[PDB]
Amino acid sequence: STTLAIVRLDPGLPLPSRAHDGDAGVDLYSAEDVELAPGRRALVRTGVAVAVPFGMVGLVHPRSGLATRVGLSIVNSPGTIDAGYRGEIKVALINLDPAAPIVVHRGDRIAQLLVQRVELVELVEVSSFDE
Amino acid sequence: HMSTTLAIVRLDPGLPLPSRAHDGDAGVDLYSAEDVELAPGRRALVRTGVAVAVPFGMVGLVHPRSGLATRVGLSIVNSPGTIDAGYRGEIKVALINLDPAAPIVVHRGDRIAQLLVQRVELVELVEVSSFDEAGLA
Amino acid sequence: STTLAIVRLDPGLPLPSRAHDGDAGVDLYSAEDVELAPGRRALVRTGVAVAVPFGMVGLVHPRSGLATRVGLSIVNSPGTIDAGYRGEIKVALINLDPAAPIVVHRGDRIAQLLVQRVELVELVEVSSF
Ligand SMILES: O=c1ccn([C@H]2CC(O)[C@@H](COP(=O)(O)OP(=O)(O)OP(=O)(O)O)O2)c(=O)[nH]1
Ligand SMILES: O=c1ccn([C@H]2CC(O)[C@@H](COP(=O)(O)OP(=O)(O)OP(=O)(O)O)O2)c(=O)[nH]1
Ligand SMILES: O=c1ccn([C@H]2CC(O)[C@@H](COP(=O)(O)OP(=O)(O)OP(=O)(O)O)O2)c(=O)[nH]1
Ligand SMILES: [Cr+3]
Ligand SMILES: [Cr+3]
Ligand SMILES: [Cr+3]
Repeated sequence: STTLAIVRLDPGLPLPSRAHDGDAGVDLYSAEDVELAPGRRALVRTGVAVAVPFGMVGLVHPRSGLATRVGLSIVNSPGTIDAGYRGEIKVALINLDPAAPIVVHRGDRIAQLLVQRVELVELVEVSSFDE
Repeated sequence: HMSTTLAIVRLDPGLPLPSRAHDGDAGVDLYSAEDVELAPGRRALVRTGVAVAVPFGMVGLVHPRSGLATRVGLSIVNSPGTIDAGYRGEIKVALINLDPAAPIVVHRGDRIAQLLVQRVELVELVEVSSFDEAGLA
Repeated sequence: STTLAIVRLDPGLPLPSRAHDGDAGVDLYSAEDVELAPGRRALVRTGVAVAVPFGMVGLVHPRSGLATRVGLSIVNSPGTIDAGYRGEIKVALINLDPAAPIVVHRGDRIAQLLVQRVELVELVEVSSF
């Protein structure tokens, strides 16, 4: 029941929002219009930056509707947004369809952002495991 | 440690009930209610014959099965599939054959993916003019 | 503060480490050299095995740099490391670029590992919703 500081690098876009209570993420908009040819990819700017709390992590997930209907996916899915990252959030989209192209319009919801805690583990090297 | 329960409805009473192979196993395997064949590069939305009630504050995640991933190149377009807490519909998996030549034959009753459940920070967005001005440089 | 036991099966690679305080994961290296032609995949060794605490889960995430740059992805992303597992972590790399083959050399960072709690939920069958 955390707050996430967000800066709208592109004031021309709506502020990402949680569709329904409980909804895992908030949809991210595309700041640009782009066409992905079958098999081709693209790094798309979302017009936003966020400040994920220390001990937490941002996760860029693909939208299931578009995923099925047009084969639109994310190459590095899940996208990993570190707590210290202050740059702009970009989504590496890819058209996984075999023959049809994917049209992306400035203003479309091209991904969803989730926020979860993360175990900042201290790795301790051992000679072997206990059995 | 001691968690909660997850209410599950077998929409298709012909498939087994998903379960946790081992105690510490992150998730439970989901079965395919249908027979499907994925030609190379082709995809499909396959039904799992189940619906769930992910508790408020938690999310359901649909991950691929490493085995089939390596052996035949089976993947899931929207991995990780996000199952929202308020969703009460049937879980479906967007299976895709990432292999270059060999089709992939899916049989009703096969384990096609696994489902994990985690808590999820239901963050409240707070727009700020800039990180510097907000003291977040 | 949670600690993660880890064995460098291949003593010739650096121990995986967290780039910055706050960074979600730690980059896992490649223990071998591999070239993936377009559309081709390969299960790569990392030269390490870990011991995910009971109640937690490991997760293998692709690195965004290479994904955008050369189209390098992970077939089963996110890779699930169960608490029970004690074998070598292997990554299922795949070349999603149309024409350019991908070259990986021993010592490269091919993936990042995350650890998170997981709800070991108890399934209960019910009649309806
Ligand atoms: O592997 C999946 C992913 C999603 N769903 C369902 C359940 C759920 O929460 C809803 C929507 O998924 P999502 O929010 O990812 O995709 P969307 O394209 O953004 O659609 P929606 O507009 O309904 O939010 O779709 C599944 O059955 N299986
Ligand atoms: O979909 C994404 C993925 C990552 N990032 C940013 C935020 C963040 O945490 C940082 C690095 O992501 P990552 O660790 O995946 O890529 P990398 O290639 O491993 O590089 P690095 O950690 O070296 O900066 O890059 C995005 O804006 N969008
Ligand atoms: O990116 C990955 C994913 C899995 N593994 C290993 C570790 C681990 O837990 C085991 C396989 O568990 P998993 O649920 O992924 O595979 P499965 O296909 O569902 O099969 P099962 O539990 O029968 O093995 O494989 C990796 O090394 N890398
Ligand atoms: Cr939604
Ligand atoms: Cr398993
Ligand atoms: Cr990093």
